[PDB]
Amino acid sequence: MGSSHHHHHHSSGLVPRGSHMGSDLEDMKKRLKEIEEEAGALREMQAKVEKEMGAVQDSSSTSATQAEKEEVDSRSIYVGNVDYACTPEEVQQHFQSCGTVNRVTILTDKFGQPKGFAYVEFVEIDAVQNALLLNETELHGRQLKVSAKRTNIPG
Repeated sequence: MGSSHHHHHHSSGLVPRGSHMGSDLEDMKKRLKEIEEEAGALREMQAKVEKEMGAVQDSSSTSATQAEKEEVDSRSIYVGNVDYACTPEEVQQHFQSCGTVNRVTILTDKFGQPKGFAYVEFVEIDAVQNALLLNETELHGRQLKVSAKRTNIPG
């Protein structure tokens, strides 16, 4: 109730963001930082947003791994039953034919399960949509299982 009569709003077709980036963090002992770091404190540099907004590809790039990641982690696919002699590159570039890949993590099983377990993620939904649709068929001469990695709570 409340609404009078639902209508229709034609959506505009945007262009895909074909880009691959991301900084990796290595866990180790902290050192004496001599250089400045990206720490926003009480400073009148808030007006610098006009320039920083255009440098978000370098400066506010880590913000994507926190905010945009919420889309990327839910726009990924899980690859199981992979070839024991498979490589991450051949996997991510193979599925790239259906959807672009921004990041991919592979893990070698040593419990007796098929190694090559990996998952690719991207920002564009259209990319993963084609991936989850057409993926598992033949990889390295083996057949794997690909499922949508739609991470979320059980509700």
